[PDB]
Amino acid sequence: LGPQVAEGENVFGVCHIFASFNDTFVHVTDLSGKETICRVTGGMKVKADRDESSPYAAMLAAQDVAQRCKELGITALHIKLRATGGNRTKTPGPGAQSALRALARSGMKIGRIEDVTPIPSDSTRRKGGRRGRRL
Amino acid sequence: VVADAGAFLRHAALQDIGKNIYTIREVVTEIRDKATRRRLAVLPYELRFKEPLPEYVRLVTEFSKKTGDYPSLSATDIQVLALTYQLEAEFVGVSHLKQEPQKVKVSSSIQHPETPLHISGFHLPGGWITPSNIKQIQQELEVRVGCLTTDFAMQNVLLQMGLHVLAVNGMLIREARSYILRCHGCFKTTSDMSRVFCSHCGNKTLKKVSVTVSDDGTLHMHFSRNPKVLNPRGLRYSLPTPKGGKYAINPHLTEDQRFPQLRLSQKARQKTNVFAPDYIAGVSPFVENDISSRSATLQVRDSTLGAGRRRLNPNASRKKFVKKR
Amino acid sequence: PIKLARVTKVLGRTGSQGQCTQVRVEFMDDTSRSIIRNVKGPVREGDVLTLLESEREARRL
Amino acid sequence: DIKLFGKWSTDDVQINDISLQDYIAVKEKYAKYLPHSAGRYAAKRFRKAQCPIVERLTNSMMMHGRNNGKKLMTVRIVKHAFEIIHLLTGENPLQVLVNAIINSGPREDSTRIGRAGTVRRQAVDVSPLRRVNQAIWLLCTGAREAAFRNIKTIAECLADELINAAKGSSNSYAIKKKDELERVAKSNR
Amino acid sequence: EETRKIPVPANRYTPLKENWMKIFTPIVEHLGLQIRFNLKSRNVEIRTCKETKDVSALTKAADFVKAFILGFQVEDALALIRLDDLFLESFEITDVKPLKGDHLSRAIGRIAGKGGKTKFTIENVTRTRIVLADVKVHILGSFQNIKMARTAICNLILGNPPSKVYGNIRAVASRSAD
Ligand SMILES: [Zn+2]
Repeated sequence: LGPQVAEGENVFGVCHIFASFNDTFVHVTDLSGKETICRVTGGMKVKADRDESSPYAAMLAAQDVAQRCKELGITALHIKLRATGGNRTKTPGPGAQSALRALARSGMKIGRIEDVTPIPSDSTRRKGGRRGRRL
Repeated sequence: VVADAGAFLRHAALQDIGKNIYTIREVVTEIRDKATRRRLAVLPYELRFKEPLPEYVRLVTEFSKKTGDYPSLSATDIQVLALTYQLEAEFVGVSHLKQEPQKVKVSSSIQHPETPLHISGFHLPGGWITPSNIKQIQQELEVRVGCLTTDFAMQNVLLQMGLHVLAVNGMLIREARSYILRCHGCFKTTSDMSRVFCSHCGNKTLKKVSVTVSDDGTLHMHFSRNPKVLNPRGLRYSLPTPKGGKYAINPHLTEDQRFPQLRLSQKARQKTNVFAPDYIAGVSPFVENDISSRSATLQVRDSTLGAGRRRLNPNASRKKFVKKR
Repeated sequence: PIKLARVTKVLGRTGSQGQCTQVRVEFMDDTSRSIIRNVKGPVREGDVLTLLESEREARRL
Repeated sequence: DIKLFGKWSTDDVQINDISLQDYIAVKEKYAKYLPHSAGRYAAKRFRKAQCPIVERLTNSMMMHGRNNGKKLMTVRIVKHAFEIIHLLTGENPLQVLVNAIINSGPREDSTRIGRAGTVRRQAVDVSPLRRVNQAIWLLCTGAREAAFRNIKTIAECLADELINAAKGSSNSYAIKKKDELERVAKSNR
Repeated sequence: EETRKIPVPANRYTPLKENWMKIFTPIVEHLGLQIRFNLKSRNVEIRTCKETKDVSALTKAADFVKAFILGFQVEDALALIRLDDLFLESFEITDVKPLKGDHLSRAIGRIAGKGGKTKFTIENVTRTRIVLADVKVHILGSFQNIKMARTAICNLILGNPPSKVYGNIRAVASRSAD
C-alpha cells in the first residue's frame, strides 16, 4: 500500500509539530494539508499528565509517526514548527525540538523547516490580569 | 630549509621534505606549549643548530630598516633571516640576491579595509569548507633551501631581498597577501597587526592597509578610498580627571601608562572544554560561574569582553537604565 | 548474563560519606565500551571487576 | 618445594574467578611454610593483597575479643581445620578454600547515597579486594556463630562452614548472608 | 544531501567573524559537514556530504550555530554538539506580565542584578546558560533545569526580590535529587 513511485523520487509530507505548554501534537498531512495521515499526541504514549509535555513523549511520538510513514511509504517530510501563539508564547518549546530531532534520527529526510505560529498583528488581551502569569 | 617557530607551532613535520635543516636555540626553547616540547623529544633528530655571523646580521638589519620593517622585526627573527642568508651564500652563489629593494606603488580602491575578503568560510554571491579542505586552508598556497616562516614580515623581507621561501605546503610560495597597520599622522608602517598605538608618534591612529608582494620582489599596497575610514566623528569627548589607587581604570590614551593590577580569579576565567574524556562525568554541563571572589564584586572583565562597546562614540545616547561599566 | 570488566581510569570519590569511587570501566568482551560506574571499596588503576548487570549506567550528568 | 606446614601442595590450586585471581595470592611465590609471618601489610595502601590468603584467614578469625592476641593458637586451629577438610573431602584444602572465598564474596552492595533522611540506598559495584575481605570475614563470622555453645569444635566449625560455602549449598552463614545481600541489592536499584 | 540555512542579525556579525574558526572546526572535524557563510543572504549554511558519519548530526550543527547566534558562548553550544538532552526555551519578558516602558527596563535589571551577579547565581543553581536579548530571555540546559530557570526568571519579573528567588530556587534544587 502506498504511492506507485520509483525508488529514485521521494514523496513529500507536511509534519505539523505543535508543541503547546501541555503536550505535543504530530500531525502528518499531505502537501495540501487537508487530509491527515497521522497525529501522535504526548498523551497517547505516556500514562501521566505530568509527563505529557516531556521530550520523551515527543520522541516516542516522532518514532511512532515515522513508523506510520514507513508503513505507508512517506520518505521525506517538510516541517511546520508551531507554538501556541496568539496572545500566548510565540516560540516553539523543547518538545518540538525533541520531536524534530527524533524524527530526523529515524532515517527520515528533512525538507523545509518553517516557523508557522499564529503570530497576531495586534493581540487581544492577555490571559492573565495586570498582576501577571506563571507563578 | 631553515625552520622558523611558526612551523613548530603548527606541527609541520616537513623533516622528510628537506635535508638541510637548521634552527636556532631561541626559536625553539621559548615555546610554552606542552605538546611541542612533548613531540620534540619524540621527533627524529636530524635538525642541527647553527649560529649566524655578525657581518651578515648587520647587513640583514641594514636593508631591513630600508624596507621599513625593522621595528616589526625581533632578534631571533634576524637570527633566522641571516642564518638563511649565510646558508644560501655559502652553498649557492651570491649573485642571485639583490639589495636596496624596489619602491612602492600606490593603487587605492573603494573597498573598506573591513571587507571580509580572503576568509575561507565567507562567500559573496561556491566556497564551502569541506573536511577535504580543512587540511587545505592554511594561507595563499602556491628547490634546496627555503624557510618555514609564518609571519608576514619574514616573508616580506626574504622575498624583497630575493630568496625563494615556502610554507607548510611542500611547494614554494609565490605571492604574499596580508594587511599592515599604517599611521595616518606620521606615515610609518608596522607589520605587527596586534598593536593599536604606533611606535613613532604614539597616537591611537594606526589603520589597515592591504599589501601584496609578488615573487619578483615588487610590492604594491592598496589604501581605502572611503570617507568612513578617515572620519573624525567619535574622537573628541570630555575626559575625566585621572584617578589613582588600586581600583581606578584610566581611558587608556598611551601604550605604556601604568594600570593598577585588576586580574580575574582562576574560577572566573575557566572556559568549559567539551571534548575532554571525563567531561561526561560532570554533575553540571558547564563550568560554574564565580560570584564569591572580590573580583566578581568589582565587576572585573576580560580584555576581550566589551569590544563593540568601545567602538561606539562617547558623544551619543545609550539606553536609559544601562551603565557602561 | 554476567560480564567481565577492567579499570581504565579512577575518576574520583562520590557518595554521602565519600565511601564510593566513581571509575571508568573497559569491557573484556573485546568491545571499546568505556562506561562510568560507581564502586565500593579500594580500587586502583588496572583492576578487574564482575558486573551482575551491564545495562544499568551510573550517575552521569 | 614449599609446602603448607610441610604437607600441603600449592601448585595444584586453580582460580575459577578472573576478578579474584590477582588478589588471591597463594599460588607460586606467595606460598609460605607457616601462615604466621609478623610482617607488615597495613603500612601502605594495597599492601595486604600481597599477603598470603591463609595468613588473612588466620588474622581474621582471632578478631573476637578474648582471643585477640593468640596467633600460634590460630594457625593450630587452621591446621586442624585443614586436616579434617582433607579427610572429609579428599581434595586439597587450599582448592576448597579458594572455592569458598570465591563463592562467598558479594558482587553488589547497597549504599546510602543522598542525605541524612533519605534511606533509599543505591546498588553499586564491589571492589575485588573488598570482596576477598568480606568473604574471609563472613567465613570467620560463620565459624564463630557455629561454635558458640556446642560439642562441635571451632576448627571443625570452620571446616564445615568452608565446605558448605564452597559447594554453594544454603547451609553456610556466608552463603545465606551473601544471597540476602544480593537480593536486597537487586531490589534497591 | 540536505542542508539548513540560519540567519544572522547585524549585531551578531562581528562575534561570528571573530569566533569563526572555533565554530567551523568541530563542525567539519567531528561531525563531517560542509559549512559556509552566504554574505548576500547573510546566512550560515550547513550541508551534509558523502563522508558524513551519521544522520541527525546536521541538526546538532544547526542547534550549535543557532545557539551561538542567539548570544550563547561558543563553548556553551559545543555542549549542544556533545550532549543529547539539551534544549532552548526562549520567551519575551512582556509575555507573563504586561509591562510598558521604564518598568520593563527595571525587570531586565533584576534579571541581571548588580554586575550580572543575579543572572550568574541562577546559572549556578539551575546549571543552565541564559542569554538576555533586549526584550527576550533564552535558556539552554536540561528540560527540568530549563523549567526551573524559567520559574526563577518569571518570579523575578513579577516583582519578587532576588533573596526570595535564591531561596526558592535553592529549595527546588534541593528537592530535585541533584
Ligand atoms: Zn604615528
